[PDB]
Amino acid sequence: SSLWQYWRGLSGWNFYFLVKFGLLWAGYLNFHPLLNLVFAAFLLMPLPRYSLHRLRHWIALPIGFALFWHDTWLPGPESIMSQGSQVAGFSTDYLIDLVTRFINWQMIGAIFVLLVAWLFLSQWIRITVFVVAILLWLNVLTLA
Amino acid sequence: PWFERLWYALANHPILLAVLAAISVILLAWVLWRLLRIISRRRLN
Amino acid sequence: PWFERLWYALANHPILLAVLAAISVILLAWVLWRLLRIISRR
Amino acid sequence: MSILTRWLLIPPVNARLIGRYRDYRRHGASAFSATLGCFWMILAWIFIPLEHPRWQRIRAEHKNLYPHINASRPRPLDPVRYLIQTCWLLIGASHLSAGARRLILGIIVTFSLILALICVTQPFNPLAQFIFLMLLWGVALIVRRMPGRFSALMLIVLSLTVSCRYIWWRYTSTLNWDDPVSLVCGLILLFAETYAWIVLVLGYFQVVWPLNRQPVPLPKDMSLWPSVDIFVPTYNEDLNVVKNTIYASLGIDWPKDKLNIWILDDGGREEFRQFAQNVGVKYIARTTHEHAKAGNINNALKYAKGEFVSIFDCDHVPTRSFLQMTMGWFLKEKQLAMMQTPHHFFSPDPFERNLGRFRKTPNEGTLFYGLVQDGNDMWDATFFCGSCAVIRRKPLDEIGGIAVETVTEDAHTSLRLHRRGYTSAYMRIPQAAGLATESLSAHIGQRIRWARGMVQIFRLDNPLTGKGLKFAQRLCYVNAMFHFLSGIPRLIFLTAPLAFLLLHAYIIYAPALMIALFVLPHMIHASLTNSKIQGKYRHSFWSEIYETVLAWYIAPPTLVALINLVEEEYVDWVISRPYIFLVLLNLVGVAVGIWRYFYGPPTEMLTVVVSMVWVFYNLIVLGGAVAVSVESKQVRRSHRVEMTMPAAIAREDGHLFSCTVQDFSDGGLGIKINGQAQILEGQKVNLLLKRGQQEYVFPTQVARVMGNEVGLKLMPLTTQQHIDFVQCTFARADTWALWQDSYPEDKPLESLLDILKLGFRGYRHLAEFAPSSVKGIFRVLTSLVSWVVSFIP
Ligand SMILES: Nc1nc2c(ncn2[C@@H]2O[C@@H]3COP(=O)(O)O[C@H]4[C@@H](O)[C@H](n5cnc6c(=O)[nH]c(N)nc65)O[C@@H]4COP(=O)(O)O[C@H]3[C@H]2O)c(=O)[nH]1
Ligand SMILES: Nc1nc2c(ncn2[C@@H]2O[C@@H]3COP(=O)(O)O[C@H]4[C@@H](O)[C@H](n5cnc6c(=O)[nH]c(N)nc65)O[C@@H]4COP(=O)(O)O[C@H]3[C@H]2O)c(=O)[nH]1
Repeated sequence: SSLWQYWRGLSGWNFYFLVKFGLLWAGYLNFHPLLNLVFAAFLLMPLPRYSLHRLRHWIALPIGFALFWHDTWLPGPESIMSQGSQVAGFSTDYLIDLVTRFINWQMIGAIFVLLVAWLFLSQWIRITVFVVAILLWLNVLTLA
Repeated sequence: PWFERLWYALANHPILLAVLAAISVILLAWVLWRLLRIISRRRLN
Repeated sequence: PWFERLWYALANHPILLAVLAAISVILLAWVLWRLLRIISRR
Repeated sequence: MSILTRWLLIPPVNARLIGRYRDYRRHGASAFSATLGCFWMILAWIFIPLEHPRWQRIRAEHKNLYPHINASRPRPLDPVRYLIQTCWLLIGASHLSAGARRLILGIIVTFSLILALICVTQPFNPLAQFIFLMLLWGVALIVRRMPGRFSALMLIVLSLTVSCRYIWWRYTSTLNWDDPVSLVCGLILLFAETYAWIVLVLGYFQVVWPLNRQPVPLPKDMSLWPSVDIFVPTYNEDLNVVKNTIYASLGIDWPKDKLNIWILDDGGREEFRQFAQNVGVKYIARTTHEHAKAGNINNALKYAKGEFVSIFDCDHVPTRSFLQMTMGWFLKEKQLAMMQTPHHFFSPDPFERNLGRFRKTPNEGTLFYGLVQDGNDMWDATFFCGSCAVIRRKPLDEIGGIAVETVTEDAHTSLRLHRRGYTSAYMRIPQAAGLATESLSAHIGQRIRWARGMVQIFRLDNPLTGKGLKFAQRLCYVNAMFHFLSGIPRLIFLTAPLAFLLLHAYIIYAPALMIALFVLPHMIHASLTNSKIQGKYRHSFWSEIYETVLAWYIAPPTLVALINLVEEEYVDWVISRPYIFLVLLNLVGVAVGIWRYFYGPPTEMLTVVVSMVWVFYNLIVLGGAVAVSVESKQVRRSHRVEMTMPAAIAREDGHLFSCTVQDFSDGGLGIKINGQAQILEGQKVNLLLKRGQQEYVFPTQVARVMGNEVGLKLMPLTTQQHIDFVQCTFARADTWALWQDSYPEDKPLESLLDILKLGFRGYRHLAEFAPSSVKGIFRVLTSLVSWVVSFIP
């Protein structure tokens, strides 16, 4: 078209990228700058129809979920599928203890305050440009 | 040293102190709201 | 030797005696200023 | 040499360049500016695709949406501005038992107070304090969007916890006991902030629960209604300002058998005597002029014989519903001895007139008469405010009449009535409107008189330590009296950073981060709580402007009492001297601070920034104060009130046309006609106004015709026509209530932007006239740099 007014921005994915950046800063992430940049480009790809935009978001949701799982240090799906039966057969006390040790309240508080700050910013300061700039900076640093 | 002990108990817990402060605010607001309703009803009669 | 004992007291207690000394200095300065103004006006 | 240009450059581009050069030469723009503009244009069109229709469509409405950029006025560093604005936009977003209940209340209260004490007195590391800040601020923000009184109480308690934390931190770990110079001034600032905290706490208590008293219906029988006497004391006001008051009084919806209107004249003027004789109202002109207005009212009471006495100022016109909306409670409470009504000002106040915000910002006094008196109503501390009030004469005779000691006689007589056991009441609906002060000097003077009277009452009657009087009443009165002792703390606040910047003196011995993490929550929570409580009464950050305007003129008289028609625009130099002096001191401080940011110790980098931002806030406040001190043009004899009413106009040939009244004054009206039916600039016109279902006719002469808008001038009216006109324009019991209800709410960020613009406007105002010539150059330089920065935001 003449305008190509389809660069609406990352919208809710700004919080996703901010969470990834914060986790990487904390040191718990195996970050993939190339995959993150490709995913951001996919999210920012202009589409004429709004139906195609919605379909792209729906398709990118599980892709983003899988990318977030991959970029972490959690074990892969093979271990989960092999140990699901053992976890089901384990006692409730061990599962409760594992859940308690898995959850960090400091992490939850940091994520919540980051979400509130993201809400405030997205109300006053847009975040797509900052996210793209940070991703480009990380890619340049890693490649160089 | 009891105040030192209490401070050291919550030395680095901002979330818990925020929760406690909100609880205190809500309860004191309720008590004041009740008292002021009573005084307002007595005042307009 | 009132200055010597005043300095010794200030060294002994730097919280309450410091405030008392400041208040006394302010009051003495105000009284002296009023007296000097009255004398000059005469 | 045009052949070479034609050969080297394609003729369209050559013609474009020649035309642009000629246009900029005709407008006086430099040729080098045109060359740079063309260079930027070509380098952009080759390095930036301006052929994209998206940007063309944006440019189509760019002028309307962004009129601050001119394509025909090049300036140095334009591309930097374009990039900065683009970056801003891309960044920016486009029941039970008694004992059990008392024990339950005790345990709940003690648990809550213990938790509050823990919250106040918990030392932190900066990250923990910041998290606490964000969490409590978010709680306040959430509770803000919840209408009602419970949310107001929650915000009050949260603000009190934050402020107590701040004061605890200041008194524990900010006082530096090392230096004799970093001690006296630091304690002075600490005492100023403690006074401010006490004033804030007492104000929160005062308006913790507005009573929202409602009128009590009067008995259906008209023989049980009481006799009311209206007093209008005048000393030197012209008859043109008391005529409307008397006409509105003559039209009050009260039985004329039980309504006597008195005109009290301390000037012995014969015009007022003849006016009283003509209109049929009473008249008293006392021979001895003692005790001023209080003595006049006492002498009037010596002759008047009525159950109730209602005191009206000369400029205050009552609505016809005043007595019906007021007298209900006097027949319900036998102990009542005083009722108060809000003071409204249809005339523009000096702030509203000079600063250009009349119907946008609320009035200075609508916080008091809208919230503070309603709060005092609950604690039975609603004091007499001079006018728009009713006093029962039986209680007033016991106290010996209006008190004659202080210059604020109304507050004194109300205090005496409260000390004799009688109560008071307040009614929120504005039923009388008056004239505001015509200049800043008048406002300063009347505030000075009020403050002197209040300090005199504090020293003489001493509500804290007297006779029978409830504790809440004591607190309310002492808060009203302490409100006028805030000049010294304001001066300290305006002159505090200059201490450190000029003479090295650590007032607050803490890192700048901790100061920002402790002082800021206090201010934020106070602002939010007030914005919720005094929502449609006072916009944020405006109270400081009034305080700084009054401070230098209220502090001396209050301290002493404690011990014992604008033809041309102009700047009141005499009034504005303190503001200019404080501006000079603060800016010499900022120059010293700019020096210190480089040639000072590097460790004092954030501290200098904190002091500089404090100085900048001081300068904005003082600039607003100066902006108040320039008087706008005023050539209107009578002030106009913007009110929309349907009407009709009658011509001499018998044709009638509809019109919409848009404003009215004492001697004229302004109407709008859809199509300018038939009217010329000298023709007589009968104006048809409806009060309910009744139509009234008033002779008028056309003064101005400017298309749809027509200005009318009232013909000499008879007494009955005057009464009807007042009842149809001024004394309508809908204008003032809807006026107050149409005030916009409080938006703190928009208020900050408005105050910044006001300070800039005041600086530009002083960039034209200068008392001391030298200041001229400095002011011009400041304005120049300021507008350059504004153009480069
Ligand atoms: N001959 C004549 N023309 C009148 C009269 N009232 C209004 N106009 C005309 O109508 C325009 C709009 O004035 P506004 O709506 O009252 O809005 C006015 C008003 O808010 C203010 N203003 C101007 N002069 C005065 C003044 O002497 N006193 C006050 N209080 N405001 C004034 O400035 C605005 C713009 O006024 P202008 O630029 O003069 O432009 C005025 C003027 O051309 C009037 O009584 N006589
Ligand atoms: N409500 C209302 N009343 C109107 C209007 N036009 C005229 N009047 C009434 O007619 C009187 C004479 O106004 P004028 O002959 O235009 O003579 C005016 C005019 O020359 C000047 N003036 C007053 N206000 C303005 C204003 O806002 N702008 C300008 N440009 N001149 C004004 O001062 C003179 C005295 O005016 P006032 O003292 O106000 O007295 C005014 C006022 O009572 C109008 O649009 N609305």
